[PDB]
Amino acid sequence: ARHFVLNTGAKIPSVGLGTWQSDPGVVGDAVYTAVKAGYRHIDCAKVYGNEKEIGLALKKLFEEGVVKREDLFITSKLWNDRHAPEDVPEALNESLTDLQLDYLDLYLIHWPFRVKKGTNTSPENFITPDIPATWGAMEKCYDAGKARAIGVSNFSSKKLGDLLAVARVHPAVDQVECHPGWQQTKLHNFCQSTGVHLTAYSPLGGNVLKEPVIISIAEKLGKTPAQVALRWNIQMGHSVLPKSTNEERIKQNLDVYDWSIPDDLLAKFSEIKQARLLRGNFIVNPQSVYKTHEELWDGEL
Amino acid sequence: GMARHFVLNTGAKIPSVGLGTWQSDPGVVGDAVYTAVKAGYRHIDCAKVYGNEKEIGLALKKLFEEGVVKREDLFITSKLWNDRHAPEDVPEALNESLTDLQLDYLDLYLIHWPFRVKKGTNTSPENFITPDIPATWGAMEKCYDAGKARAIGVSNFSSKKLGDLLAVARVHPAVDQVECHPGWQQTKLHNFCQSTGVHLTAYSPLGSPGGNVLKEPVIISIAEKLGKTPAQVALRWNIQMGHSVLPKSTNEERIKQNLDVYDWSIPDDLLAKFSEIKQARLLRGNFIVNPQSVYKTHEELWDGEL
Ligand SMILES: [Co+2]
Repeated sequence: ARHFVLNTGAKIPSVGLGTWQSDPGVVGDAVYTAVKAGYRHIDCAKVYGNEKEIGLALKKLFEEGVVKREDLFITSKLWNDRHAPEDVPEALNESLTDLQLDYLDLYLIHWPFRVKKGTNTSPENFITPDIPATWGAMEKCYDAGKARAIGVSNFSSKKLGDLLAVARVHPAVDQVECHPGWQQTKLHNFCQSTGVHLTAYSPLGGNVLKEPVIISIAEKLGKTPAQVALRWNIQMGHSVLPKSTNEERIKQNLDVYDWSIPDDLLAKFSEIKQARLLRGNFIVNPQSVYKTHEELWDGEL
Repeated sequence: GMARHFVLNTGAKIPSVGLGTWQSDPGVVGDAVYTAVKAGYRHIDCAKVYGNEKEIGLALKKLFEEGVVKREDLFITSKLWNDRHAPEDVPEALNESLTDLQLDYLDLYLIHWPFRVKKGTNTSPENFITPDIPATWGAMEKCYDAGKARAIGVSNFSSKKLGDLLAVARVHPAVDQVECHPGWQQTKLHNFCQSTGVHLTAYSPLGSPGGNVLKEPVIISIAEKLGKTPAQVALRWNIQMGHSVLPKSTNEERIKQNLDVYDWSIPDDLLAKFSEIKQARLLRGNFIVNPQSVYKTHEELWDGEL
């Protein structure tokens, strides 16, 4: 245990560093610290604006010889305003330019949601998605070698299946919120049935680490609650993207490999009440194709 | 060419008109197969459940021996019946079909229904076994890998069930063969098949006279205006929508008329009038809707396409 195998044959390291929009230098320093600590997987997104900063940190690691390019798994994501087929490869080339990379290991449709190119999330900018057309352009990016794998994020079982039905190249990954407070059992089983890998974002939830079931298991096994929450996801077969900028916790978040949650304690995760934390309010709207949260998540709520 | 063939997702060509076979009395179907191929049919559609594959195989042997046609010129389909869905039973059923047809390969092999009973039993509740379509499909895929079925597909699958299978399959179903005719136009599944690259073969393309599709006023009027028979109009409609058709005609003259569906067309204004024909599914699947079936309602079987 340290990798999962994608439907392309490629290995995805089971722990990656989740990134987000932060003050200058914060994410670049975290990426450097994480890779030095042993991380081999960095998850990015163009909408965070910080790909240039991450690219400088990767360049620093390469130049110091900490790792080589082929040692790392680098993900980024296509934002909602670049869904038009002609815009997809251009957006990927911008992410590659900023990361100073020749290819991504994984490129994801960030949301099943579309706005006009160059506009913000506001109802005058909403365009009905055409996921098959966007995917056809993702496939060309994959065929061209610019993305070793292509996938999606925030896709329900239903929307993932709708895409699998029309695709030539199967989505390799569905990256979704997943943690002991939102265990995604339906989508997990569906991903197993289709060979799609589930990557858990927000794997630490932060009330989730306060759950008595997690604190108790942590005490019994001599691990932190975060390590228990991360290990739970890995034992379910999911990669995880903990976000942290503290060197000590970055290193602890990696120690999730050589110990296991025993069956008796694993059973207790069914006692944790379930709630989706990132509900997607920003794209649920009377003028959105998703007028309710149930429409966006297809009942997975 | 001008829709004389359609291209499957395997790249193989399927002739757009084939002879639909059925369960008859000895000799009938073999004669029709011989007569159809002599008249120009290049596509013969069979099913093991009808028990007549040996008779069809003798007609094909006679066609090959007389030099009317070679094996490579014909597109031959058969189907896996509901009692052979167990993965061990799938290749054995295909080999029985091949043995009876006296063929080394089928051009197309279909799951006949999304439904399963114990091997060798009839459709009664005591014999039902919950389907495992992905597992059955996995065994179909092995037959495909081995070249015994050059294409594999399904029959009587709703858009939802076809989509559910497409999402797990390594080899995509090449065909969904369904009832489709002017009285049951299958617009939802037609659109879905286009979206997924699955070919739609229309069975009962004349509405099964042996009905009333051929007596619809819209069809009669279009037929008069185009100088063709109501049957030719019905068949041309399906072909113009991009579907193959499997008429069951045994009469030699109607068999030959069924091939005259290519050098003329239905104009855009008359095509629009097909919307006026009342819609009703004729093969409703009553035999597998049951309190003990996975399909408690007809709506569950057809996923709303009713
Ligand atoms: Co596929």
